[PDB]
Amino acid sequence: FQEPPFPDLLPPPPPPPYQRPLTLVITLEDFLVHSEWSQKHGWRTAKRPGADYFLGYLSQYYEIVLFSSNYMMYSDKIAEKLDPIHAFVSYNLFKEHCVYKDGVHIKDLSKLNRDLSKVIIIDTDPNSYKLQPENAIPMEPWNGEADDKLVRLIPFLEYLATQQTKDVRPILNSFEDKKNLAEEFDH
Ligand SMILES: [Mg+2]
Repeated sequence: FQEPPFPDLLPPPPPPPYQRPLTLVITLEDFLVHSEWSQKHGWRTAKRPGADYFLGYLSQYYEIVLFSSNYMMYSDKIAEKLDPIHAFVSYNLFKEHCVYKDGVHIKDLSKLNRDLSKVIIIDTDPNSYKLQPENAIPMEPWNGEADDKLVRLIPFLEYLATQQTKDVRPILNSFEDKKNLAEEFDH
């Protein structure tokens, strides 16, 4: 284990040519997986349609940080079905790494030791990015039904990485509602 200082959560990015143009921070529950209890089956957990492709494909443009909103043991339990694909994640973070202020657990992007102009967070609770909403792409919580909402995020995210932009924050502010970002991306 080689890791961060003072008291930044991530070690420094590798130098070019290995550095990715951008850092993508994503949450775990109600985004990649969904867990539920029924009488017929146990506690079962499901992986979203396209999760494997999503992580594998975007890893070529992004340093992918899986920042769970859950404590680590619970996170590990419901993330089990992500095992064969999990190696494409660069770093793992958990609720233990959030900051507590105003009765809210916040993923404070400034503690990531990353240039904030080069960082995107996708999450299902706006409080998780309460300190840096200008970096955020909101998603409504996944309830377990098959969809392709995940994969449809890719063309815009792929666009950002292959377009030399020196800041990602003014571009997200150029949408007048980020909840329809994927299709608003259609001219
Ligand atoms: Mg799948």
